[PDB]
Amino acid sequence: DMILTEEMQKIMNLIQDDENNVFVTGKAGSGKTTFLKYLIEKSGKNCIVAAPTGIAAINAGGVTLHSLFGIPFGPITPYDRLENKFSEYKVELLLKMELLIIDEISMVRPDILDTIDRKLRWVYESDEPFGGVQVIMFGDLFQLPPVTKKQEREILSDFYDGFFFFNALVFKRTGFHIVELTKIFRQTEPEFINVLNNIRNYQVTSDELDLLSELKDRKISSSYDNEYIHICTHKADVEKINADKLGEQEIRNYDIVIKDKFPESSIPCDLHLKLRVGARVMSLVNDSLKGYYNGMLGIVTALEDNVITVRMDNGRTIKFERYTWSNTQYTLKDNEIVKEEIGSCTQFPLTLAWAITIHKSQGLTFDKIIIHVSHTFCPGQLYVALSRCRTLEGIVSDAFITKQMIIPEYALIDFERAYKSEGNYYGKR
Repeated sequence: DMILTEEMQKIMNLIQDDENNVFVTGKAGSGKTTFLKYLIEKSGKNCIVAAPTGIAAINAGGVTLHSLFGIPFGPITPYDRLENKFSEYKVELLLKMELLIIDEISMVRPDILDTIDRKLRWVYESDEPFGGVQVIMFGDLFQLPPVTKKQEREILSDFYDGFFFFNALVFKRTGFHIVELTKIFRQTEPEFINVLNNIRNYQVTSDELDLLSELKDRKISSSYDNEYIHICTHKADVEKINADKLGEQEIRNYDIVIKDKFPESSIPCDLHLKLRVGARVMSLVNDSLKGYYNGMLGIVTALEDNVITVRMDNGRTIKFERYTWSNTQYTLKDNEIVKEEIGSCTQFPLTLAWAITIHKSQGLTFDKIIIHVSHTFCPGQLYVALSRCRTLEGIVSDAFITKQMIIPEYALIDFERAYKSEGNYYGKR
């Protein structure tokens, strides 16, 4: 499958030198997911992939940071006492890890990175950052920030100049290169790219504000029988829409199947998938052979015990069977890091898709979207919502988009401009 770009090769060139840490970033559709898999195989190193959330871990074929390093969920200051209780086997593992890959890095709080630094220095009995382990970080820099609890904000604000990963104190003692994957190759047409970038950076023109007001359409935005997906801020709103459209007649239910050990928060699919013929659905996974991708939309045309038949918007009928997600953990075999499965969950990789939250839609793109506007958007939120459509022409809004909704996240903007202006590098050296 995978197209190797000059940017990807630049990352692989950088990684040759054990002393180079790297941040791999880029928008949805720029090949981060596939390139992550590639990088692991071609690294020639004992690699562990970790992520801040269970779903991200599952999908990257790795483990949560919390599981791996025994880190609690809540905020830890650099001087707080650390539970340094690793099993013997965990110590052996971490001492063989040459390369740590952290996926979804923008969802990693800076204290977490500092706790990882501290624990690895403890394990390696070393003063070098991260115990001398090479670190690669992956993620869309402009993925929507995790919601900060006011107590977290209280705790961490004393030490950190911001609530992003790059604010970690360890970056006073080490640093990293940045390479942005900028291909995507089909998100492409000039007016739209410029609009999105200007929204991201809070420099929209009057003409662009006019462009945005033209997205309002009461008729389309109030219909649930077009091929438009409704993009909402809140989970409850989405649940109400999907439930109302589903109805209560001729509903089939399919329960998730759990085998052995599976964390609650790693479950990436519906627990109880309720469907009817005619239901609007989205694929949750990529399958080359059957020909569907994550985010692909369609209509349920049959419901059987072991097969759900769907007519995709591209007109093709696909037989969906249950998919198995494996919960793996890393171990050692003959001096190498390998994975072993310790549990799994099995479910049809489909979910109702009349509506989707802005959060669950991250990393996806659609042909036709309805943005449900809010007067309480967060920084970056409008940007992320609009970037869920492949074209400007495919977007409608339920109310007029105004400059009030165009809220920049300057911490992120300024970070990008910082590393770009300093040789695509951030931190010490």
